Amino acid sequence: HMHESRLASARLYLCTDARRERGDLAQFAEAALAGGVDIIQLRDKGSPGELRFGPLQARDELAACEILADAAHRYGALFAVNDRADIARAAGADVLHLGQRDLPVNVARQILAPDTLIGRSTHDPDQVAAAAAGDADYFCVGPCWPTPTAPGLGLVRVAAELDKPWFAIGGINAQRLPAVLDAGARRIVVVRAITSADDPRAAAEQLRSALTAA
Amino acid sequence: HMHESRLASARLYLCTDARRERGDLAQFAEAALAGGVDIIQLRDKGSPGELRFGPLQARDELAACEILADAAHRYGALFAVNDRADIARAAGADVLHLGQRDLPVNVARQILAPDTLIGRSTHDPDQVAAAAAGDADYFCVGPCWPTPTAPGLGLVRVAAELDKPWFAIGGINAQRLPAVLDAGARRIVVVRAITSADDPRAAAEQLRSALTAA
Repeated sequence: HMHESRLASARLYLCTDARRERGDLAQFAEAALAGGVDIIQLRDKGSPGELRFGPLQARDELAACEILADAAHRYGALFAVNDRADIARAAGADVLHLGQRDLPVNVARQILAPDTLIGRSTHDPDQVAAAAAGDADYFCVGPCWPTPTAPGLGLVRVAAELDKPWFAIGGINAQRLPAVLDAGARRIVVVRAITSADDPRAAAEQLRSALTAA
Repeated sequence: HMHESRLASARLYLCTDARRERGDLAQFAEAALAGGVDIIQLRDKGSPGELRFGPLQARDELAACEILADAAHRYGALFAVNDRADIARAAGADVLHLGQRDLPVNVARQILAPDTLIGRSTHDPDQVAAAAAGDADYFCVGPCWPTPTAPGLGLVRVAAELDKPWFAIGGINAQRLPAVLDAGARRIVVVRAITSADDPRAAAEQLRSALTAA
């Protein structure tokens, strides 16, 4: 109900790992949410923590979800969980984000409370089309910039010219944001731009200032 | 309904990774099930595949579940999925196995079809007690033998002297089985004993012969 409304206006999306190697998850989320983050997603896959201790177990993941879910709600933000529909339901997440290789949307809709929102990752023009017409509540478009693991801004353009909310994602930061807005994107998902900042709050405020400034 | 009955008599339990680096999952499961395996569980965590390609994504996991679920059912065996209640429901698994650090049982019982069975891993006398008295349909006891990641046979003994089915687990093979039976165990979960055998079928038949021979 209210989630669609909050999502509809969200412009700054953040994905963060559990930060198990730093132990400052709670404080880090405070800083970032106080900085303007509208939606925050727990996505530990490929994190330094996963590299040092291995994949996140459910118990620990639930613990991190409660921290993130509580902070998000105290700031009027949305809390999203990646791939696991069982964790999402146990944690009462506002959003379940499903990439192309994660659980099938229709399967997730069977487990999740009816009001939970679903997001999808898209990487080519066909997925973008399928997402815009699909069941999804929102979708991401990218990676805009290459990573050791890339559609580029051309796909952002395809999304801009087709009303479901969609976000631009992939190596986005302050310096590259002008190009992202140029390609027609009005919402963005960021990671390292805030995740590895010396001052998450400031980093976030800076990004949100440029965002609303369009 | 029928699952409790099949579980009640099961003596040979097998845990196998998706075998992504070998691509012989289907044939491997055939051999093992034709060899007497009563229950087969997909548990990819810490596998060579996870080390080379990373954690198993949901889509791929579901693909492996369908292979294993079909083979198990063709042989009258049970098919179990580890930790993910969402994957279990999507795959129609007969069993969801939950270790101590995985999803909470009560959470899983909310997602799973009512007839799905739940198993639990136990590692000390208190967990064994909690499992024997708990909601669980069965539980495992171990690791009996150390691994680079150990309760030993002393815990198997605690389980034997208290009726819920329980399995002995942890570095079990042909040579060590006599000790396991000595400690009072009547059911076992094996991994490498069959998983890395040159002839899974024969390896399995051999283990089941000693098992029933008690």
